[PDB]
Amino acid sequence: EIRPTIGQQMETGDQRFGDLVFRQLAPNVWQHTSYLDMPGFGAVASNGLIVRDGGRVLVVDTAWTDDQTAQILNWIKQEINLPVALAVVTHAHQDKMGGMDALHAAGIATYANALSNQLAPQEGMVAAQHSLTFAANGWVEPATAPNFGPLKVFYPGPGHTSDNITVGIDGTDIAFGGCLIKDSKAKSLGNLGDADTEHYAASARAFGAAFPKASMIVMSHSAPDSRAAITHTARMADKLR
Ligand SMILES: COc1cccc(OC)c1C(=O)N[C@H](C(=O)O)[C@@H]1N[C@@H](C(=O)O)C(C)(C)S1
Ligand SMILES: [Zn+2]
Ligand SMILES: [Zn+2]
Repeated sequence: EIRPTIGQQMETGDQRFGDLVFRQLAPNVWQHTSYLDMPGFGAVASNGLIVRDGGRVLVVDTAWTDDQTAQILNWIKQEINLPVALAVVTHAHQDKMGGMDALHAAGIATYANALSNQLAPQEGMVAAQHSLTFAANGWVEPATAPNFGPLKVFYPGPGHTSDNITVGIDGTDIAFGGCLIKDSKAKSLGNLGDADTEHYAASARAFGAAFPKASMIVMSHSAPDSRAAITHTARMADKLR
């Protein structure tokens, strides 16, 4: 089994498939986990989501690479056997957008914050094919997110990056914080190289308030946690100001 240097370990309830791990979170929701080997350091796990919505599947975040992302699509075909309608990617970093070309080669419609698409070329990424825009309170403009089914996209403000977005899964008690949110026992906020240290705490709290009844908080580099992940992340971020 895969034992990453950074990221949750494999536990009961995880399925290894190729180089990835998949974990069912709800009857219609799975977490995908992929690993980037860094020289001298070992593997860094990154998580995203797969959601079944009737006769189609929706994806949140790519894997770190195109080949890993193709493996996610192969898991979906094996385990669910339904077409992927769209993917939402949650900011212009490799862990979230590194596999765009695999989605595009598969014919999957891709969506990201307009700002992520504008930043992608600067970050060594390929832009999504569609841009999401947001209201002044963070909620996505619905005409930009057509036919998103249960995915409720919210821009919480600058934090981990200026472009980070989050996704609630309507009809469940799950919300996805991506790299913005760290787990309740984390010692650090991760890579702050692109972060907005002034606004981070408010942005973490705004994610909590956008999805006030989400009890299972999914994030990029830890196992799903309680809402203490949100509150702890904000408390860490209070120290940055
Ligand atoms: C353009 O992106 C990259 C290029 C090369 C290597 C990378 O990660 C090792 C990445 C890249 O995607 N870096 C991200 C980032 O900088 O936020 C990752 N997310 C961080 C986080 O959630 O705190 C991390 C797990 C410490 S690294
Ligand atoms: Zn990032
Ligand atoms: Zn990350």
